[PDB]
Amino acid sequence: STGSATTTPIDSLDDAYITPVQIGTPAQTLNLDFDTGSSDLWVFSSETTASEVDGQTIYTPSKSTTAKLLSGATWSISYGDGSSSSGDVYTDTVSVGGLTVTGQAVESAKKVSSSFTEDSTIDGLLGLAFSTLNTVSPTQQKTFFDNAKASLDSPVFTADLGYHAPGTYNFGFIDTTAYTGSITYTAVSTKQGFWEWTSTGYAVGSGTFKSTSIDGIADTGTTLLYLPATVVSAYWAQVSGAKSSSSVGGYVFPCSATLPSFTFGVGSARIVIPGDYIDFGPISTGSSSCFGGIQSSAGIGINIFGDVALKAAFVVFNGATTPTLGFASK
Repeated sequence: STGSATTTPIDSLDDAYITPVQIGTPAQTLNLDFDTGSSDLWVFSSETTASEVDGQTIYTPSKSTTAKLLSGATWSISYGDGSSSSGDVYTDTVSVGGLTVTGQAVESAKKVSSSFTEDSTIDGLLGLAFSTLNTVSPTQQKTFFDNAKASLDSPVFTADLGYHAPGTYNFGFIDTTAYTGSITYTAVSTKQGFWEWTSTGYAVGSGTFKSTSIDGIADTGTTLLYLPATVVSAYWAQVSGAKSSSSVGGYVFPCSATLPSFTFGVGSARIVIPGDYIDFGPISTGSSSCFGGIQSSAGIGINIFGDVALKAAFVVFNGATTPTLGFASK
């Protein structure tokens, strides 16, 4: 089997991407944030505290003839941005782009933190990291990809995120028309539960490539590119007037600037992020200070190849017995 679904930016900045997902019988379509940095499929629901729902579409398990309570199971998750959610668990039929999994754990939110409430466009998350990170207790549950894998034509999914435009998540096949050149594959460590890999270095603009190992994670659920402070300082030093602002919480730059590109290495290959992809717009409405798309990871504990980096590439998440990642230009 295969599946193919379009993913759409939630706003004019590409802050996140939503993909329609069919849950239950008859289908209830919710727009989920596909997140290769976490491993829980959770939704706003008829069980979510009413004051914490503000415009989201909700899953109502009592209206699904295939929903079953997973008795005794609870979940609770905290994300790197400080947001969180928790609740109980149903199993139900879940389909993405024509690919159907029966018996998928659908984590129903009883509580969500303010950032989820405040984002009316995201009805939940669909985790695509390794199932060892799933938070369901006392019986850990499998991701949608883990459940679908055996049925897929090939045990892979691909992320093709757009810049200010829709893109595609494919399951079970590699669309050879969606990228240019060849795909370069690179080793993955699953020891932390992430799609963790080592970039071979970087360049700023037209500058020379610096060969240096940068361990980080491919994370579709993180907006920006978070890299070591040395790398980030070298980038912003090329932008007149750019500075790190403690009050804003990262590097800012004059909105009048033209940003240089940023290149990262994948083995001997190179992925170029155009300068425009690094512009996240005014820090507040009407400001002439703009927020940078490359930020320091020094306070995180891990480097994160988020959407800023991934949307410059066609990315293969290869879930073979020994997982690997593939990157191609597009």
